[PDB]
Amino acid sequence: GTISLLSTPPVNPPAYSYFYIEFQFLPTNNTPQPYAIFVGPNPNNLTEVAEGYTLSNGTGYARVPVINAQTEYVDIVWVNQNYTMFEIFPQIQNATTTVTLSANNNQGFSFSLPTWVSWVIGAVLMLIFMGVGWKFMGPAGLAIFGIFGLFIAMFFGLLPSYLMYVILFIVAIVGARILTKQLGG
Amino acid sequence: GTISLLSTPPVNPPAYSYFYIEFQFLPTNNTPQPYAIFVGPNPNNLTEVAEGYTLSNGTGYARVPVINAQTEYVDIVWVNQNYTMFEIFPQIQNATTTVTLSANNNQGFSFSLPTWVSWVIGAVLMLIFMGVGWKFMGPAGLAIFGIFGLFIAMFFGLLPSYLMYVILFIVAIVGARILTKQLGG
Amino acid sequence: NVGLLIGLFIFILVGIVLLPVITSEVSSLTSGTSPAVTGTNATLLNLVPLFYILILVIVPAVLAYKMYR
Amino acid sequence: NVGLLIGLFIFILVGIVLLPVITSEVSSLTSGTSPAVTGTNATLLNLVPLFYILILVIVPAVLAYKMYR
Amino acid sequence: NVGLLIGLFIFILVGIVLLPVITSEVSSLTSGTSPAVTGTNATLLNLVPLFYILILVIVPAVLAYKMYR
Amino acid sequence: NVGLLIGLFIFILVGIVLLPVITSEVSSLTSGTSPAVTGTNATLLNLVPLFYILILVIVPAVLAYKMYR
Amino acid sequence: NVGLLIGLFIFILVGIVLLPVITSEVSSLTSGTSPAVTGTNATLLNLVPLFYILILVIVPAVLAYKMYR
Amino acid sequence: VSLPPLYVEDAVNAEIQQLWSKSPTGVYAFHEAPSVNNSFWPDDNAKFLESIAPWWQSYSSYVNSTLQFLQQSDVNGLFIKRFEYPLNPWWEAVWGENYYEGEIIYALALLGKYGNSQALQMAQQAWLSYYNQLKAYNGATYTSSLARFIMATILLYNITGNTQYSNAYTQLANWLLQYFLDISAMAGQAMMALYAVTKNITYLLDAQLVMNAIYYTYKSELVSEFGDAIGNNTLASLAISRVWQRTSYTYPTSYIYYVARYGSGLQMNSETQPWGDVATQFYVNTWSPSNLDLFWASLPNNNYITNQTWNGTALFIHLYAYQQSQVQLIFLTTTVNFNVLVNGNYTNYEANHQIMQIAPTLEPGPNTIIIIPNPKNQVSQNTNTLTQNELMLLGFVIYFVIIMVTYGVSRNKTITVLSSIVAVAIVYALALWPTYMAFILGAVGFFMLFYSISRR
Repeated sequence: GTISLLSTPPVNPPAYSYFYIEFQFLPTNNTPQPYAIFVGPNPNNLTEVAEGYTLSNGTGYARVPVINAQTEYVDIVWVNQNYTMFEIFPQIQNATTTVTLSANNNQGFSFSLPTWVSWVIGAVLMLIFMGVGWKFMGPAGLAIFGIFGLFIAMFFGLLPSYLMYVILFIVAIVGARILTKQLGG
Repeated sequence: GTISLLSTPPVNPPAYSYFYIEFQFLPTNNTPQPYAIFVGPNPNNLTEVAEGYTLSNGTGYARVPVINAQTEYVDIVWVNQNYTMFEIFPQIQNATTTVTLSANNNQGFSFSLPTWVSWVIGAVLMLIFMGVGWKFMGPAGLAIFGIFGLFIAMFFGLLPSYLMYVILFIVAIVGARILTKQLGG
Repeated sequence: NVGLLIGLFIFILVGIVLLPVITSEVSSLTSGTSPAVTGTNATLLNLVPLFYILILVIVPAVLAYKMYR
Repeated sequence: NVGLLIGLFIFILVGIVLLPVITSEVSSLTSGTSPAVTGTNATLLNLVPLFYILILVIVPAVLAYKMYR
Repeated sequence: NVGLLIGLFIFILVGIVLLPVITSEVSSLTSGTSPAVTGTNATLLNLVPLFYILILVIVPAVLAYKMYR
Repeated sequence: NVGLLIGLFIFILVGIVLLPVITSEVSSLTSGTSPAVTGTNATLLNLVPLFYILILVIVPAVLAYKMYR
Repeated sequence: NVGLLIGLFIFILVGIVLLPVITSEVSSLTSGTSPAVTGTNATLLNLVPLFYILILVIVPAVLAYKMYR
Repeated sequence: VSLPPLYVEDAVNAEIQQLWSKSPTGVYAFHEAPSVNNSFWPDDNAKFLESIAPWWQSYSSYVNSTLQFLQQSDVNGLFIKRFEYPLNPWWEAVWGENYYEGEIIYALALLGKYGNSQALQMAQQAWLSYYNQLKAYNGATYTSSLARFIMATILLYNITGNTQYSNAYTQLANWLLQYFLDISAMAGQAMMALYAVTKNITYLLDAQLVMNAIYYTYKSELVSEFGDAIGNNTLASLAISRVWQRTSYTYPTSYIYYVARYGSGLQMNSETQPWGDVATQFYVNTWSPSNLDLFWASLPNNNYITNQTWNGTALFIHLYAYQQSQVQLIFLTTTVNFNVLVNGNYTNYEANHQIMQIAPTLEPGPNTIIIIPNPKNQVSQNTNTLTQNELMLLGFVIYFVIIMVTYGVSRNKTITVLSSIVAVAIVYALALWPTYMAFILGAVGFFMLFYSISRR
């Protein structure tokens, strides 16, 4: 069959944002169908995102992120049948990030560090905070104080935000486990 | 039925590389079929690789390694029905390996040891590193410091690279276990 | 101990009472047309009042944490 | 132990009062036609007030921590 | 107690007013078209004021921790 | 301990400060037309600066590892 | 303990300075028309500078480890 | 559902990346020049809207921003000229009527044709306002703005269906018959539009009179648009080549139209960059064939393309040049293999899966380039201190150092494997290890840390 886009994908989006795509399939008889969105720089190097099954109508609504590259190819794949890709030119974000801590309104402490020293500083800070959390609370203290330390790093110019989600993933599974352990036999 | 090669296998490949083969079957009605690639020196002594099932189209894409022998027979087997083999002459790699550690650009410390002394040195180094890892971290420390010590051996002229995959296999299973232990009841 | 609590209470009250004079002095040094301190230094002085508040809120904390043991 | 309370409070007030003198000396040493030589010397000279502020804000915390012990 | 605290500021002021002469001396010893300092001894001599100001900055921390203990 | 940290800091700073002279001496011995040292020896001298860096980064490590106990 | 710092630094600098003399002696002993006899003697003679460098780079590490203890 | 092509995307991307800032009132909009940084021309944003109208849904956010800017920059139905930032060495904006505001009406109408009902209502309201203002005087307005008004009225009648527009343009036609290079170009463009809508000979007579009548790049862009409307390959190609002589183009992102090559201030004047985009896209959509789309050409000196004809299944480019030299043509295409022919020497070419590029050497006289797509017996080809080992040793040493230090500080093993993880991270931060070993050890440390937490 053929696949089409019911919504125009926004060209030139911000660096690390996301956008919705409205992709609808053709000769889908009545059943949900698989799809995958390979997004990446250059058609050869694609990173897969957005698994899921489209609705019985044949239209699926998906979320696509934007990489930190000048040219990004986004390829909707039916997983077996026809596929299609389109190119997007997201705004590039500079490697060095400058952070301004505002104190007493007008005065602002502005500073920017090279990415390597910022990464190592954030890593050592995460070590210290996770060790303190382990000493204080325990194995759950590891996760709690990791979240706290990564928050305090995000407040400064340090480790990026998405690292949080990693921890936020790992907690979730653990939570599920305990809930299950309190439900069945 | 009959089996054929849709892609020509590269004669004279490097010593320890791999190549893809594109093997397609004949009178396969509509179902996936098993296959196995017996690769080895002389048709009598074949080592089996590349299990899997071909696509419903009747074409399977497989990876074949190259042994360190002058003549290598690669035999695609349908596992029951017809089979076929072809011969390849890979480039032989010398038993003694010479390693050059580059320091301050032009100057390079070059050395090469006999395979037996290199193997025993790497083995003793692996002992020391694995024991230190067990003392430091624990049973997972065994695997982590084994990986580290085998990396530091690969940096020198020591134990070959593929040993890593062994450890990289054994970790994987363990990881799977813990993931399962955090999912079900 | 009751004595430690009383001392901490009076210390916190003293900190609250003479916070405004410290803030006014910092503003006099930094705020205004006269640049007594350069940008980085001026931002540092604007940070000092909060560092002072942090000291007032951490000193009883470490005191209790070490005392209870 | 209110005498030490007054001691640290006078310490911090006097430090903020005298800080303009330190800034004046640093600026005179590192401004145009610099006799301290521009470069790492200027960076260290600008760092002196920063670490001086760090000391001025850390030493009251540690003094209060020790005196109530 | 407070005497050494104010002596810390006195020492900081005396150091910041004693640096301009030692830096002038080292610059005079290292400057010129053909100075008798070569290139490596020149780097060490230029580093000497850097270690001096590093000591000037570190000493307040040592004094603060000595007062702590 | 604070004293151990201060000593380690000054030792690391000294190592950083007089690394370049060691590197220059090694280059003078090895680099250049004059072969003061043969190939294997010359490679060894080119390795010495990194061995020196390794010493600078391992000595505080073993010091802390033994001290904390 | 800066005296020992200078001691080890002078040790390593003097070792690298005097190493050319060792190389000259070894080369004179093991070059053509060798009076030290070619064979295992030549291998050991070439090994002397290598283990000398090993000592010259290991003994500062152990001396620094012991002195800060 | 349509997607913008590469040339339009490149031009708009460059303009947005370079010429996007904050208006005095709050809505983000385009300023005029890189150096001026103060003036915000609503006419300029109208030009950008004209450039981006056919693929409006792609740049939804920017179009919404500039539409809000236009909404707050209109008094009743007529737009103001500038929103100036005061020079330091509550509304701050000169209230004079904006020149080429008929261009604004045309841009809003073009936006309305493809959607954006807000833009269509805006175009209708401003149409009524300016038509009443013109009927108040007669023909005492800017002439190019009047021509763009006739174009906007034609579009509005095309997409709205209101009959009054018809009568209006007829009267407006008389006004244009009642009356520089750029104004002549717009007058001829409106002549061609009027002929296309009403098929009256006198409009063609005036248009060919302007044709026979024929620095500051934009004038060349209006000339190229006029020639595209007429259908003269020679004039339109010459004008678009003059446009291309002073543009900066790289393959992936940038497509910048300079305002003057000889002038010191080349820069990117926002008055011309959308005009250049419109000229390029008009030329491609009209004269180029379905697949092989020529949008950029680096012609050194005064070389100019004369003709571009799709003869049967082969594209012919007739080009004139001076003092030999090499020109470089870039074609938007999908096919990979096709053969180019400069004169008769069978030169080679470069072709990605979306862009092909030829860089041949051309003779002083007129020369023909024949591009045959999907050809039989293809001839042209498709050709176009420390060191790493020392750093790896230092990384191994650092890794062991931090692991041992962590184990010494805290006797727990879980903290030790977590420190191994963070040590992999640190040694990757300094780029001491290759990403392969770093990632392998990081994953191993992750799984071993979770195993150690499980085993406690």
